[PDB]
Amino acid sequence: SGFRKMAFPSGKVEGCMVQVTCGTTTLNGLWLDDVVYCPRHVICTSEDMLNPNYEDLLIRKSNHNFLVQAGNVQLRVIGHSMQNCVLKLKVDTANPKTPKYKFVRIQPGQTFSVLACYNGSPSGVYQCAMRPNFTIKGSFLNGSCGSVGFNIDYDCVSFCYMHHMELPTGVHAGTDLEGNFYGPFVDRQTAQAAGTDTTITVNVLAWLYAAVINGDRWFLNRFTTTLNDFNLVAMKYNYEPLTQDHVDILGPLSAQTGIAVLDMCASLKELLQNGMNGRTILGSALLEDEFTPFDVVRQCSG
Amino acid sequence: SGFRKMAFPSGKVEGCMVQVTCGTTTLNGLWLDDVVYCPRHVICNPNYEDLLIRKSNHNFLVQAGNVQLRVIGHSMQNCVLKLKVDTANPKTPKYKFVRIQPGQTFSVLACYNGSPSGVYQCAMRPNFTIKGSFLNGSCGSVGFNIDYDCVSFCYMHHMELPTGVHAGTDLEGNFYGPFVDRQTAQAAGTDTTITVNVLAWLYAAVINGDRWFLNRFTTTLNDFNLVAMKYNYEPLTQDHVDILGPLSAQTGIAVLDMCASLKELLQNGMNGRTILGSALLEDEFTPFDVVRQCSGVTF
Ligand SMILES: C[C@@H]1CCN(S(=O)(=O)N2Cc3ccc(Cl)cc3[C@H](C(=O)Nc3cncc4ccccc34)C2)C1
Ligand SMILES: C[C@@H]1CCN(S(=O)(=O)N2Cc3ccc(Cl)cc3[C@H](C(=O)Nc3cncc4ccccc34)C2)C1
Ligand SMILES: [Cl-]
Repeated sequence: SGFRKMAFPSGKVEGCMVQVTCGTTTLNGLWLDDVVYCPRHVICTSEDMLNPNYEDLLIRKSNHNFLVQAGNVQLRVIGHSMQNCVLKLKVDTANPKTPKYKFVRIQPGQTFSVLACYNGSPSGVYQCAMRPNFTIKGSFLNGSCGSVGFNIDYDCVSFCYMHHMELPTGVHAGTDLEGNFYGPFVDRQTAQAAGTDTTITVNVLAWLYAAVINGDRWFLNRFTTTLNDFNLVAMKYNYEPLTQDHVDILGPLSAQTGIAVLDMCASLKELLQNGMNGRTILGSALLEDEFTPFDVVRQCSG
Repeated sequence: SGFRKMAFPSGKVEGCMVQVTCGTTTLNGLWLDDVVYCPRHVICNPNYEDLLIRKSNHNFLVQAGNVQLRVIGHSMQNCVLKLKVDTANPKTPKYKFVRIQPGQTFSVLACYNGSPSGVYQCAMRPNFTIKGSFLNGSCGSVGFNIDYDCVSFCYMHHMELPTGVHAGTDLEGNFYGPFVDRQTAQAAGTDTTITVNVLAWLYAAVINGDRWFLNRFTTTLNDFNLVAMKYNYEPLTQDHVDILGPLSAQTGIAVLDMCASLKELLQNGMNGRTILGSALLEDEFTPFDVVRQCSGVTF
């Protein structure tokens, strides 16, 4: 029993965190085999950030301009290349602690663990989600750039996020491990702002199924709804549209609890209308959207 | 910016998790140097001295990854079984066994069959239970804090109570709370809110740019405690006020000034507003957790 926002054990990722320094800038790198991956803005000054020409700034650098530190050991840089918004530093030592891994690009609504680091040293681990507006509501300070997001289903670490920047509203933007940004963001200090955020509907529904599994049914009603009527209502509360794919994905939880997806949708419709009236659901007074259908099955069942 | 329920990096603890089997019961063990620590109920009104005397070393099957550790001795300390093994754990970190007080927080590495599955942050409730997330097979999972490079082990999971909350011991086998390790009628006492922790989280909200709850008012410590007793909040002591000093100086809001804001939130609610994305007053961040997360302390 119990339901917690649970992160993956961070050990496999801790053994990859290094510090990368170029001139006055110091940030985090991910050391996998003989390559260190880090945000390409490590080659920029604060001035450069307005309109940086990364190809021009990079061509002026040599291998010895990049200082890479793994614990108390300096790694030697023997090559460098840029792939989108990530700098790849070839080093002379393969990481002996390299876990089994994959680089995966996630979609909005997907969750992952973040190992927040400063000066190549891990300070904490937390669970979060890729928001529909492609930002993440993280907890990051100056120097956290290069911290990574991941999942560890089985013994394979799937790296899905690398931290690059903090937006004006305090939310965060970054790339997959191939350097492609999530969202319409650029690694440039420009007037860019997060789009209006919405609630991840399929995730709230999954969390309502988690409450049922844990013994809570107070929010259920005798009603059902069509998918289209549900979407017309949910859109008015800034909820993401629920697609047929979402309904399919919720099938296992629907079968385990005996509550049809569209009957759970009717309960969500009523919660949006009435609020909770002094009650909580799994210890929360708000509708939680940072647990996917997959996370619910993983935690409530094993 | 941002404020998350953050756990310590679990790596130093992952390298210590093993699977312990005795007969039909399988649970988790903590392998430090040449000893494996685990709940004594793995041998299971039980007379533990009588159940233990009937066991030999080879009755305990200890597995570290894909390797079997041979048990060469066994002894009991309170509600923890200590299994002497032939091999010292080469991944043993620098560590201490510490007993925590209610209100203190820690990270839990939840394991099943000696394999870590997740990490989460939680607090020792004033009623000595923890609101964790555990299933059958989670027994022996541990709670810890990291200070510098030293892992301070403070909790070992033993059981779930009827309300879905959890009970366990420190690493010396002494239970937190009036609980015993057996199938008997047990229940968590009436819980209270950790006041010093809510105040710390209110200081964290001010640091992150949320000030709607601040007011021009102050209060005496005694008047605040009279209001706190009415709302099932733990009494705030002068020690709590001292501990909140750094956060008070960083934000320019006196502790009793922040107490007056808390008094108003308890008496009137949040009125459709949230604080750090929460419609409830959060009490599982200590003053030290707030300073550490708003400063970036690394391990
Ligand atoms: C919120 C401030 C406002 C201006 N900057 S900054 O620190 O000068 N800045 C600009 C900038 C622009 C583009 C890119 Cl790709 C990176 C960056 C850097 C950045 O975003 N780094 C940070 C990443 N995460 C949390 C941060 C928290 C507090 C500071 C900085 C953080 C540096 C951010
Ligand atoms: C809540 C159930 C009700 C009955 N039992 S049990 O599973 O039969 N049971 C008896 C028992 C008695 C004394 C001690 Cl010290 C430990 C235990 C065990 C226990 O508490 N283990 C669990 C620990 N955490 C989460 C668990 C989740 C689901 C099952 C079990 C869990 C097993 C607990
Ligand atoms: Cl995805």
